[PDB]
Amino acid sequence: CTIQRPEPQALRDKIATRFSTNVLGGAEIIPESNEFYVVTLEYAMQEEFFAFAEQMWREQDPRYACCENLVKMAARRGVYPKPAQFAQGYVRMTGVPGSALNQNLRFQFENQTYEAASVVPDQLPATGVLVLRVSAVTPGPSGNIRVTEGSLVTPVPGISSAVTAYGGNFCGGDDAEECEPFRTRYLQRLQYEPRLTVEWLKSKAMEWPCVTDVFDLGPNCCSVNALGEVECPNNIEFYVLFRDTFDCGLAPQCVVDEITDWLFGSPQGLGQGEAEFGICGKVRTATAVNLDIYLNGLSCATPAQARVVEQRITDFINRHPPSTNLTVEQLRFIGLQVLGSSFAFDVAIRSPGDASQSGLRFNACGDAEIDCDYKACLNSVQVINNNVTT
Amino acid sequence: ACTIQRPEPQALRDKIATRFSTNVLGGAEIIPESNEFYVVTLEYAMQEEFFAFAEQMWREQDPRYACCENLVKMAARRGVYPKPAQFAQGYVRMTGVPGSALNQNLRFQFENQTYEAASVVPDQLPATGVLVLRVSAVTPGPSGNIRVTEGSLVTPVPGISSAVTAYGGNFCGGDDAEECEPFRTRYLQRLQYEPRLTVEWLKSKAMEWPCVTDVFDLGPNCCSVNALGEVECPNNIEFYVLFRDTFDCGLAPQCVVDEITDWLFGSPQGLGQGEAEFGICGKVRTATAVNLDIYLNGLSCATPAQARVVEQRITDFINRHPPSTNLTVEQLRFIGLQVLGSSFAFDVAIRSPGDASQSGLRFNACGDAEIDCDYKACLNSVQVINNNVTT
Amino acid sequence: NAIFSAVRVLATAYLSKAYMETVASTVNEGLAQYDQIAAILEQEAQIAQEDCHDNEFFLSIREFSVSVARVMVNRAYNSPALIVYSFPGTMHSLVVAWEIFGDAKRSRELEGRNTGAPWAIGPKVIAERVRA
Repeated sequence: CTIQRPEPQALRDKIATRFSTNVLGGAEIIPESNEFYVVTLEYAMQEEFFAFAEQMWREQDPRYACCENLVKMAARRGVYPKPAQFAQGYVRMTGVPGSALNQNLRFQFENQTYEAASVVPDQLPATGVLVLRVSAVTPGPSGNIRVTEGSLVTPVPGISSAVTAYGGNFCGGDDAEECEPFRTRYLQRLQYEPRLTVEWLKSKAMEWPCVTDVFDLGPNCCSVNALGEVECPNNIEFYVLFRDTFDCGLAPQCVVDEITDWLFGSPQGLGQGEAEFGICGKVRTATAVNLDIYLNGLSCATPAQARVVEQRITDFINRHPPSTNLTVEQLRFIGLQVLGSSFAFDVAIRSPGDASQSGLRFNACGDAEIDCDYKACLNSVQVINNNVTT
Repeated sequence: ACTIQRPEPQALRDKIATRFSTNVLGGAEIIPESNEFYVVTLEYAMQEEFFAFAEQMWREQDPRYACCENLVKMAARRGVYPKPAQFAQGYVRMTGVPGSALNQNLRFQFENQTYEAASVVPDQLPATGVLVLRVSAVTPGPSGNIRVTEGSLVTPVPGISSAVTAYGGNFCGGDDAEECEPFRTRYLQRLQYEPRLTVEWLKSKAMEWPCVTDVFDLGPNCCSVNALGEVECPNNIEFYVLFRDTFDCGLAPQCVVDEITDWLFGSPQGLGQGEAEFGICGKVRTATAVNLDIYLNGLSCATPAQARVVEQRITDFINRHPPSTNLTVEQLRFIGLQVLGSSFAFDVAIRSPGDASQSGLRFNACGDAEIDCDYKACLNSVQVINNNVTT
Repeated sequence: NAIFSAVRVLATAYLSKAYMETVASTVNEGLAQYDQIAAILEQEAQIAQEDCHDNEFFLSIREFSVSVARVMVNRAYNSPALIVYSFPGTMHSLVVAWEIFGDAKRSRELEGRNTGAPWAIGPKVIAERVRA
């Protein structure tokens, strides 16, 4: 069942018949008489009502409402446009220990001014090295430059005037949104519902600047899930990597502490951050463990193939999750996929200088065992030859 | 019930009359019978239609009153769509001499239901001469569900045994399309305010596991009270599931439900490895069958049509009964009495097979069959005792 | 009330279809028949709109009534297009038919519209409109 807007001719005739039968007693409507003008004016009022009604009912539809009407009936539900964002990065500074610092530092790298974003300690640490988080002063994509050396804008007693940015990485810059891209992502949000699935928490972490990968605690970690007298799991923890910025993608504890406070809130357990109420967690880093890999027999393969094997192995170890064994079979498979199943290949893993490193052990099969809070980092890959052929 | 407040008709008719006099007739009222009187009345007649048009075009924009076509259009804007028809599914074991080539169009039959391969068939039979295929019903609908374990090839091919057998289970999962009214209630339920929707979300999700037919919440008899005389509310999530189309009486063994629980909640539970959110612990239960015999008395005076339908209605009512719920004589008596008539002499009684005792079954004075937790009343037989009347 | 209301509306609709299969004896009678129906449809409309019992039914009923009026009124006024004449005195049906039309065989029509004996029709007669 449905009743819709009538057509003009089908509407005018309805009025004329009704007017004639109930007023003139069935008499015909003679054109140009006074009743003719009365009937047509009545029809006009009839049609203007429908046209206006259809016009207004369109504005309630987000797919077609004008821009100024879209910002409202969208802010009511808590969906606002997005302004220009600010670029971010990490810096390092050194000086005489014990010197007094200030909460108004400013760094000039190359035609760009960056201001300290975290809380600067009152005095420089004992070791004389400090790492900060800085944000661009002018929002926009232009803050994503890649420079490695900058200078402090204003001199400070007891502190050097030269600073460095880890890896010259600066990311996060963007421009403001427009009406059309905003209409989408709003009527798209209407069809969405978050659920706190571990994927959501994992995804939320990557929003932090200069974060590349994120992994759960590895097999060699005995996690704790209760953290109280409760009958269902309550605690969640996971790692992070900064492959593009820090050496081996591992950051000092000064940074991961900041992430934990924002994501899980402070105090924890009261839903002060981006996590659910009554859920506690922690984000932790790991310490590097250097390894050396000796590939035997590659010297007798073509130079093109030799480089590919070296490049693939280096990439695989760089992406390896922390606190996980680095077995020999994984390295061997990479070689067989390219060199062929009939090639005389062999690999071995040894520590630099055959020394002893904390959290490292070798099992009978020849693999490498790594404990919690430790990661496998490539130090040098070398090719050796001790056989004869060809 | 009107949403657009309509003042009293007398108040309206005065307003039109006053407006006409002030604008056209210069302050004087209307003569009782003249052209001015009739135009005023006609204006009132059109006034009513405008009110109806405004209200009707509001009704067509509300979920619980809109037309079927409009209802689906609104639902599509919130990520809710009607469920399309489903096709049965299962596995088939095929045996034949190795080497003989195979064909894609090959199809089977099991009790008048023809099934066709639903996957890319290999080039030829493997070395061992045994092959496994995935099949789907040629035609959709619930008729594709059957409980059998032997079939027969419909299109003979040389070198392939003329007999074909299915797996230990059977084909099921087919279902018919979704109508308009069932869709409307589902859409409204999503829009409404419901506490503890996490329980509702899990219950709805569990219905997607193959072979599942119904989802029942914990029965009233499952309530527990500690020694302090205070009702206890647990923090876990649990419910029942039945397989009426796969197992006798719809009760499945423990091993079957264990797999569902692991998938739904994970292993170990609560870490979010399953479908449930993080920090959610639960368990899916099963039930055990207790038999019952039902005797209908005083049904000889009714016409044969009445006897047939009354027997059918009671049988369906018992079959779909939830677990851990009492079965009372009043319910069965009311169902039949609703058809025969409130003045009819109708009586029913319940007894166990051979009048023996069973586990989890107890009879009260009024004649009800009280049932304990993790127990479902399973119908055994329906008998209409015989007497003589109307001769 | 659904049984009563549905039956009455259906009967009225078919009754109108019955009136359309017969010729209107007179304009006054033809319009009288229409008034007998418009009241029933109008009466039904008020019941269905008393408390927004069925708004859609109210709209459909109202639209049907105007459609019925467009045809019933046309039949009464224009089916044979009757008109009143003014003769100088009473005369026989046969003579009246010959004068107005020119064919004495048409006196049969005058029987149903004009009262009075066949030998005293007048002094005012009701007949069709000559459209030579």
